[PDB]
Amino acid sequence: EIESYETAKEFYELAIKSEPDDLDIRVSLAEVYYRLNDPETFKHMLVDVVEMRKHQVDETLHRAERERIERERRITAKVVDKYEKMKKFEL
Repeated sequence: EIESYETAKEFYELAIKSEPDDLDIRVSLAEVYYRLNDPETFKHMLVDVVEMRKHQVDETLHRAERERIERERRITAKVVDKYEKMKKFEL
């Protein structure tokens, strides 16, 4: 979230080194590799994520407004922020 993508990669890899079982961690390194512009390791991670996701789906088959408003409000703040960034990018 801070865009300190090197430090993001460092702790996501430490998370895999400690618990390699969660695909949200795997997907997160894939997104960080995409942001770091590393398409070869990104493609390998995507293939592993997709095959293990197929395995999770197969295994699982064989085996609020008060909060929602703040999600929406955050999105509206992000829209306004990026629109004023666009107003600067136009110049």
